[PDB]
Amino acid sequence: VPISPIETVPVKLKPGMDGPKVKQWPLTEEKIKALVEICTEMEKEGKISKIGPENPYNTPVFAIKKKDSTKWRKLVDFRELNKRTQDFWEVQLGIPHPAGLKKKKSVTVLDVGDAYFSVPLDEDFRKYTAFTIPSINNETPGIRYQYNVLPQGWKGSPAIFQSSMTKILEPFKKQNPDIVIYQYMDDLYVGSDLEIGQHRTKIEELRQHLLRWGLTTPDKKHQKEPPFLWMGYELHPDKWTVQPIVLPEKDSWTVNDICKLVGKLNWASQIYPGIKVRQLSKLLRGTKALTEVIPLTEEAELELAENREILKEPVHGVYYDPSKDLIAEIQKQGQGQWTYQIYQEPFKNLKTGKYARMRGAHTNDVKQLTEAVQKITTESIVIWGKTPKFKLPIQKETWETWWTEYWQATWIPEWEFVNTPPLVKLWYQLEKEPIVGAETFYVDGAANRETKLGKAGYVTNKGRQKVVPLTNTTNQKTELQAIYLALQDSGLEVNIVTNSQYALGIIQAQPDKSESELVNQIIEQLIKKEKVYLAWVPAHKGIGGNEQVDKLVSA
Amino acid sequence: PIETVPVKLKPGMDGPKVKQWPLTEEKIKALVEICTEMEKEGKISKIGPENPYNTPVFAIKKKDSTKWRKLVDFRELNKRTQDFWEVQLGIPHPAGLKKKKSVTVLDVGDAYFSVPLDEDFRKYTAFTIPSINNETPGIRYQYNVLPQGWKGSPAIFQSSMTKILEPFKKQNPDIVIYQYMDDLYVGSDLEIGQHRTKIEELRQHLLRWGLTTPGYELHPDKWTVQPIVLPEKDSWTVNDIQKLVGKLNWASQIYPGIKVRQLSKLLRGTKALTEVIPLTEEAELELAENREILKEPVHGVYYDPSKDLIAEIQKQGQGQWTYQIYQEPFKNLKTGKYARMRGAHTNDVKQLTEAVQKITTESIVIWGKTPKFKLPIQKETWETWWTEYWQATWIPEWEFVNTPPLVKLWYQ
RNA sequence: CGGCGCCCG
RNA sequence: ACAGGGACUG
DNA sequence: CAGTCCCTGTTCGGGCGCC
Ligand SMILES: Cc1ccnc2c1NC(=O)c1cccnc1N2C1CC1
Ligand SMILES: [Mn+2]
Repeated sequence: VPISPIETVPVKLKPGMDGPKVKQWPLTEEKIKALVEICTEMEKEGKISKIGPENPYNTPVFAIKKKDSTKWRKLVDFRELNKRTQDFWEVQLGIPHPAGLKKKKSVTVLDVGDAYFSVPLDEDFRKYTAFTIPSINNETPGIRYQYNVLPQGWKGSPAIFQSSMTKILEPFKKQNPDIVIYQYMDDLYVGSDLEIGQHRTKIEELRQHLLRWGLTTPDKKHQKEPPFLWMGYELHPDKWTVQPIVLPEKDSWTVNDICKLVGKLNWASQIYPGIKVRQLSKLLRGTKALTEVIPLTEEAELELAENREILKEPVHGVYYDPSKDLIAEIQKQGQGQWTYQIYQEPFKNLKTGKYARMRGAHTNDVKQLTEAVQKITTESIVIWGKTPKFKLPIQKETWETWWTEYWQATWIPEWEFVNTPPLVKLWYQLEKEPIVGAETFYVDGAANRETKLGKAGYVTNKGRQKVVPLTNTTNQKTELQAIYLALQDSGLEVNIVTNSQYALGIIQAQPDKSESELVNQIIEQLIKKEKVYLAWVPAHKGIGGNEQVDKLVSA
Repeated sequence: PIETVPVKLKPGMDGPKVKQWPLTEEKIKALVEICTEMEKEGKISKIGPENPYNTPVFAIKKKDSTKWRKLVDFRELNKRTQDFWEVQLGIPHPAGLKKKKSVTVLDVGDAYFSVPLDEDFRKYTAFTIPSINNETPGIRYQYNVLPQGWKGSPAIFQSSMTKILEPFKKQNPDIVIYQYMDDLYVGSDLEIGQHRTKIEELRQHLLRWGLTTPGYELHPDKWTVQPIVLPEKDSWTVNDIQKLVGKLNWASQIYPGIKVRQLSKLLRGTKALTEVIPLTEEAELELAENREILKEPVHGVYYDPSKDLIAEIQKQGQGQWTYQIYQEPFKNLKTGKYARMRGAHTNDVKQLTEAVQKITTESIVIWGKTPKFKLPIQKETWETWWTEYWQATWIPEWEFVNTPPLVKLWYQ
């Protein structure tokens, strides 16, 4: 007889599959003689057993190394068993962000020892565990055994651990409503607004409750260690910060340097306000090798500079005070880049961040703002579970005009205007109705698919005509091109009539920036003009002076 | 201790592994208090990591209600139980339900908590109550009883339902009663006073047979269809003739007897848009004959039960929305318009959420089926707030669309 | 070896 | 990598 | 009809930021 610590969680196998039988795979020759002994230890503790006949099971060994150890950590490879083992609902959905934590007066960390080997494996599944690994080099053929607990590198070790531990904690917690716990791996962090000593009262009383379940809590445990260092974070009960960031000063610039660079800037951007990656990010476009050589442009360096000066002075985040409102304010940073700060009390920030993503082939500041506002709302719901007060560089009339004209359903939640320049504006509007006393340019364009060759032009009510030959082009590009001409050759006020569904779709969505130089130019001409009217008439319907410019360019 | 109707994921497909989306703290409180109380009632119970299945859940308050109703998005499960409900047991859809002067919708879903569920199936109803900021892990449950909003729940309860109702149908034969998922549709030509009385009465029926029921009226006899109509003009600019002609070209995709010939000829030279061109008589008559073909129905558009319905919504501006229901292009089963819905003039997503609900509703009263939406919205916008404005116990299917406005010409 | 988050086909 | 829409091929 | 492309916008295989 062995003994029985804590409730076991049933595990099946993907129906119609069975335990593995495998040949060994290389692992370093020196440390493994040690486990021959360590194995006998486990025999006595209940973490191992053996039987001769019943196991058609064998597993190899493949491992991962960790820095900062005063002792070596053993491993075994169940990968064949793994692939053959039922799936679980993973318990780690990702991790809480510091800015979502409430400030807690007292916060301690107990690190659970022998955590994975402290959890009973499912009785009947125990069978599938049998394994073998080289003695020192090797001499005689060998022997084998079975596992009584959660094995290293097994899938359920993490799932079942997390759940069992949680299951254990539930009754302490129900008995202690005003404590606050969080579990990451084998470490537990506990915190309260109670007084420092009675807090330590419950800290021992809990090391008690864990012991009552066979869970070890050493005294290497620290009330005196905080800040706790966790995943790039430094956490004190009063204030949090990113762990110190080292920005490369290298004279030599390879694309992998710029990569690590960018990732680092964004990670800084969660806390240090106003980080810009745009120009550094332009270098990265369409490169074959991660080891290639790239020079830095002047803009990207003036930016890298401003950023280095951002990192110069230190910074810290506050924590969330659920009693008080959440405020998120976005300032337009230009080049389709955006920044935001979320604070409650002014100038004490919970966090910052960037939204730079240029979304779409042609876009504008209203669309893009709407996007930043959505990103932030989503993030806010993840962390604080609520939506912020918006402080937005946009007049309530700017915005109203946009969302109310636009064909898509679009919305920003409750928000208030902040008059911080540059302010977001609509750079042109298309008229909703034809313009009296403007020339009417009937415009068309066509190209030939085979030759990729073509022409763009127009006819007007005034007799004015034009046709321009174009090389290496498409039907679409010519229809944009003809509308363009009609913009160029027209007065301040002009009516433009086009037959292209494509072109009309772009312009009518009022882009202020585009990937396409021709659209940028169209946009530019558009801003200059006092009034524009875009009209659509079906092709080859024998329309208007539309049949005429269609003839003119199809020739 | 009563039987349990075994249930099966139609052959080949696994249980829903679909992920739980992040919730507001508000809604997480309401869900926690509802599941702990419902666990206490043994409707649901806690589960472990051995059940690797999930259905997403959130919560809503029904229209005009300050009490929180839990809502599970069982769409994925319903897709994976489907052959079971559709192929095994069919439910005839009353064609008269739509003709009734009033139709009330009562939420009977609570009754579903009576019947047990096949112990072998329960592992597929697994749903996570999320935690804010991932401070705790999820509280995972699974449904012990017949889970609200799964298509099997209204299916399996069919016998019992037809039973409890048989007294009323027998006493009131002229009253039409239809059932779609967690909702029950009841309608009659009675004057509203006595209708509401017959409704309170039916409420009693299900009340004494052991059910609780936390206005709902619809007026299907009043539902109007929006036909396409060409403008009435005193005097015509060129531009008018052009937009007219373009529209005519579309309608001619729908009604084939349309001709643009004489209006096109009206456009003959290269003319200023705003110049005023008089209507020739031959054209005046082609146009009036067109205004005619547009008062007709469309030959050969009829509902085919086997086909999925598809519903398209266009945003027309200024609180207006147009919609069209069809199973196949250009053969439209219904066209319509909504205005001054909640959110009008301030929040588009709200209005749209409303439109999707009203449309699904007419769709259920008429064909007994929820439509597939094409939503004139960005995917992400929609996911964020659609979860915020939802008052219905069901969830239609949707996909996201971009059609800068030339079909916006479904209304002047 | 993975999870989580961005950038390129 | 996948889909929707346009337009041209007899 | 299918069968061609031209243009545009969300899922998966490369690599950096955090374990
Ligand atoms: C790393 C971590 C993750 C999640 N929560 C906590 C912690 N540890 C803390 O440093 C912490 C700090 C301040 C307040 N709560 C904290 N806690 C909460 C549990 C009391
Ligand atoms: Mn053309």
